[PDB]
Amino acid sequence: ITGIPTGFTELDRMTSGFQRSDLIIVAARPSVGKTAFALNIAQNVATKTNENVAIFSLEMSAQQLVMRMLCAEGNINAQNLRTGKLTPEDWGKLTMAMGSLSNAGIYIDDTPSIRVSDIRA
Amino acid sequence: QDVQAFLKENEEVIDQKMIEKSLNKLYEYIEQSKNCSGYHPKLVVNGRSIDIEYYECPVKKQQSLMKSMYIQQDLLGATFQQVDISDPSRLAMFQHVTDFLKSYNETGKGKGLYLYGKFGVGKTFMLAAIANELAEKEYSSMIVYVPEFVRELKNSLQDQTLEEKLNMVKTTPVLMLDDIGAESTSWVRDEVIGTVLQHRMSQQLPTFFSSNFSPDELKHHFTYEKEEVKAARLMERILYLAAPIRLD
Amino acid sequence: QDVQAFLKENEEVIDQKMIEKSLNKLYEYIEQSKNCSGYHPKLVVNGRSIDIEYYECKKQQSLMKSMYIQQDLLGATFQQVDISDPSRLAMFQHVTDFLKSYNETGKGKGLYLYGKFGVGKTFMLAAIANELAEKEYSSMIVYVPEFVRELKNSQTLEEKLNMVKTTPVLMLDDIGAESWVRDEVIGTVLQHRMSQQLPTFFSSNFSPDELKHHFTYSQEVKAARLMERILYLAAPIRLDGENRR
Repeated sequence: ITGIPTGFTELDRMTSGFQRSDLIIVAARPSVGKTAFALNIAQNVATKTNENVAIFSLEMSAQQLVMRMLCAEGNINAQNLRTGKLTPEDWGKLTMAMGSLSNAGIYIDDTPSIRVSDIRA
Repeated sequence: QDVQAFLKENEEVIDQKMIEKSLNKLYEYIEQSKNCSGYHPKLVVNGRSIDIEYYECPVKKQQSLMKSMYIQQDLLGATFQQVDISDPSRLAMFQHVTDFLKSYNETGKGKGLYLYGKFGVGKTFMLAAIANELAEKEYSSMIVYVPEFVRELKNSLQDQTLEEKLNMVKTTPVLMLDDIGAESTSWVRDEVIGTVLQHRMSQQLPTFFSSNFSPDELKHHFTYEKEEVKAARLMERILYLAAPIRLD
Repeated sequence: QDVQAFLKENEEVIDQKMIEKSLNKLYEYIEQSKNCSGYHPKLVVNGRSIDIEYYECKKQQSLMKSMYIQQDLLGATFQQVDISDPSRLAMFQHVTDFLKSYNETGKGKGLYLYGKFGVGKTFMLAAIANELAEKEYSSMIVYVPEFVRELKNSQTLEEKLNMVKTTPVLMLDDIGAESWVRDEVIGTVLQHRMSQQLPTFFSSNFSPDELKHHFTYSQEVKAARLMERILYLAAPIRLDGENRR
């Protein structure tokens, strides 16, 4: 870190930050790890390390990814979520997974396959 | 001859139709032997469901040993010479009684039984049979009544109140659990009467386990993905303290 | 300082280069909170790399744990127990003689408590549970029947096969109880530490000539991959003494 927090002590030391002036890129094998990759870099660099993120979703839109991310800063998603309702003691660390992403500035684009025009507008 | 009487007795309460919904029940009812004369089965309406409660037989040195809570002492009295065996598999039990006391000491371990049927197939005379002989000696098989036990074992796990009557479902050399499936917070599954299954195969004990119905099909009952390949393993957590036998 | 402790703990397993490779880990280990205000960090050797696992938080209980049994009847120890016959004439000789030869990585051979109930399989490990207790090491009393019932049937999974393998003193209960499917739980435990080495612990009711009528058939020459790791870590020993049930 030199340096704005990248997210990990494994990732801040090597990247020295973060810095101002950087166009990064990340690619994986067939769904083998490129999405949640960023869904947890800038989000933990939006709820843990300072940066009001204008995020922009693609094939998987935002009114779907919140069912796939409320379970990071509140310990959930193995009880299970894609099965239904939860128990009144499991109604626990959701209200702090509901207090660590709500008092914050995360500003996404739900719009899928639109070119750079509308976005850089 | 009894259903007619009950029907008109509570016909103001007993909503109609349903016959086709409870078809399986009514058909299983007529298909089995059924019948009976320490207690007798009677129907009771509890909310939106009809249950089966036992009332002591109006016809009313082991009961200082044979004292069971949440059920009465008029209806605990059946032996093994009190024997007029009519139906099958009530016969296939003449080596699961006499040889279910000769090596059921203190921490003896293995496999008891899983009694079932419907809602009154001479179950309270076999959970009153096999056991007596164990306690005829200084051996083990505690009687307990779950559908009555739990009714406040949600709201009595408190200030020593029942707190102190409720660690002995874990430590008596043996203990039985009755007609669960009657009602049911889901904590009692793993806090009150699901705390009977881990502390009894960790030190291992020769405990009896009964029910209204059977372990191989009690694996898919309560779904009023989750408890299907997840409701089976409590009938598995059950399956190891005992070895199942028929009650036709 | 933590690195020093871990190094000598698993010396037999760890190599000098392993230390420099896992430097970051061992340094991060010592730099963080060694104590806690619910778990504590401990070093574990996983293959060629050393990791940091968290174990749940006189001194005799806190530095002692147990996996899948009740802590009611484990109040056992060495020395003072009324010794019976050749059942215990040579039982408190290899758990007190070696309270400083449980060597971290310098082959400190183990025991195998078999035989018959109420006398010896798990209380001779409850004996260490309150004896190897004052010095500050944990000693987890793992129970077998209670493990593979949530592990014969399937919350997370590949998690508790490693803090069962990253702490200096252990105690297993009942081997052979209840090719096969009891695969990634107990079978692997025996193969590993020919290149790591510490004090190994297993126990049952069945001796080395009886452990194998229950770990289930395959019909083969495909099951003795873990049984020349008992014949070279103790002796064919049982226990026939006094009932404590």
